[PDB]
Amino acid sequence: ANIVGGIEYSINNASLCSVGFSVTRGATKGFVTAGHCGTVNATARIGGAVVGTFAARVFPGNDRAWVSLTSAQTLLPRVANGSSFVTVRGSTEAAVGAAVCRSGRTTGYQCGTITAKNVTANYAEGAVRGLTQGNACAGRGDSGGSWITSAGQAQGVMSGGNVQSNGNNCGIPASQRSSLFERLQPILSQYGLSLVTG
Amino acid sequence: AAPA
Repeated sequence: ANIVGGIEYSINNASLCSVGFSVTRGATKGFVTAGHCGTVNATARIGGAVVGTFAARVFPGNDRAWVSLTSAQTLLPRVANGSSFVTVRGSTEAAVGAAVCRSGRTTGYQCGTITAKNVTANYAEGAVRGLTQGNACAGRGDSGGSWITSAGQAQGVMSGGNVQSNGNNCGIPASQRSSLFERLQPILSQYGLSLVTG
Repeated sequence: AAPA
């Protein structure tokens, strides 16, 4: 499979999550995703084919993971936006007020702005601290997916939000949305990963 | 807020 940010993958033939970003760790290919998507050694599949396994994760507290892929996988510096792509150029952290888009297998590509940083989410499992909030909408299934500026700067991976009974927060005004992502920079230094850029 |  061609690894693109925002595409669906399954965990142990049950849950679905979305790919965050292609990364490497020395000669190992991988992708960053959300921690709550799977446990260590869970098998990830893309299109019914095994692509790799969860190598590490932290959830709750933080919400981060990376899946080490087999060498058959093709890592690409891109995030899906409909049939088009956004190229990943680096990971400069944008500030509050900055515009940001996110990509995932349920709501697709959605944009909004960063409204707050260092938010705590109190999920059933425990609190996850230090999340950034934006008001781009998102749905169940979008977890793990890319948050990126149109300029190509990778921001982080989808954690969660104030999802309504229809499964997303797209049907409530932007003013009332709270979609939270885990910052990419701490995930990259914690696991010694380097972002694939183009 | 919930995971996703």
